[PDB]
Amino acid sequence: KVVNSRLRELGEAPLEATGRGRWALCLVDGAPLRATQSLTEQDVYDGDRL
Amino acid sequence: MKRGFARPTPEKPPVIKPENIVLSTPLSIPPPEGKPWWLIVVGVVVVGLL
Repeated sequence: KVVNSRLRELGEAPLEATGRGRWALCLVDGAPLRATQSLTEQDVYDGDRL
Repeated sequence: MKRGFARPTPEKPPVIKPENIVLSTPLSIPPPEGKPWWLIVVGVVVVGLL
């Protein structure tokens, strides 16, 4: 929601897709992060990109 | 959150070598000389004799 809100202020179209599925965070190779574990459990630190 | 980092004792840098150098003294020009009169006197006689 905040990303879509920021995009509209920048004049960019919000995130949208079609078909059955869900929205989630992924790595540069497309691998999705774990939905049930903490970012402290995952290998994420300050300055990372997702 | 950030990854921890402990700095060890610094590794040895590549050693610089100073150098004291004294230059070679230049070469000396030869001394001029006066033509040999008791030779040219001979030559002017020979060509006259010819």
